[PDB]
Amino acid sequence: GVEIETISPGDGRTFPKKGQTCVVHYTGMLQNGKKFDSSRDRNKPFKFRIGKQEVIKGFEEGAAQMSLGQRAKLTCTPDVAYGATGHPGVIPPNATLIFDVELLNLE
Repeated sequence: GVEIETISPGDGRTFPKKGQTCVVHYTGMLQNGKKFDSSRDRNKPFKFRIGKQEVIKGFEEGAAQMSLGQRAKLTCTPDVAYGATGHPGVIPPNATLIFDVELLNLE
């Protein structure tokens, strides 16, 4: 499943809850070698609810186990990611994901 590595630690207490609006900068990279997307690059913070499933399952569960103000690496396995078909046109077949997550503020 999901495999968190801490980059820099946060508060170490206030995790995301049911119904909370997570506010996050990010940059998404494929299995070894190259990046595919970035929220920082586009000049706008990204907003997603936990529990209501507005995003992919690995992004929703890795974020929830992280702390407020934490920077961390999410090495999510393909079964909890886009996987065998992948996202048509966008995300290729058989791909372990690597996320550069930074939890700005819970709301």
